[PDB]
Amino acid sequence: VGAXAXVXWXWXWXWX
Amino acid sequence: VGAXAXVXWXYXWXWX
Repeated sequence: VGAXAXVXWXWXWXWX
Repeated sequence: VGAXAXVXWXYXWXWX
């Protein structure tokens, strides 16, 4: 269902 | 900046 796996790209928010 | 890196989790949207 949909594509790839997950929701978004990476893990979190920003570049921390 | 922020937490982790990128946006959300994993890569894509769903489970293809």
